[PDB]
Amino acid sequence: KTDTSNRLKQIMAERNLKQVDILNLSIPFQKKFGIKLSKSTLSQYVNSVQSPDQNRIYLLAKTLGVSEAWLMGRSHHHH
DNA sequence: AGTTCACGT
DNA sequence: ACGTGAACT
Repeated sequence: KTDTSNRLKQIMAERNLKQVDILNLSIPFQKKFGIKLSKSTLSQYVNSVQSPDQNRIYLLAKTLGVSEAWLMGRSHHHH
């Protein structure tokens, strides 16, 4: 339903990462930027229950090595 | 490991 | 409307 949900699922499929896998990779970035992230929050992202806010869109962009705009976009193409 | 929801913001 | 942990499967 949401763009973020489709962008996360795309990364999960391409890099064979589970939710817990992406969650663990964000941990060093969480302590660094002071932006916490629980597993229930990530779960709602993937399932279009809720969209990430300003701080967590940045957090996930750094973790997955993608741009904030791509993570918020409809586009399928990396850059 | 992943999901739902009352609650605080 | 957003994140979170309790409680859940």
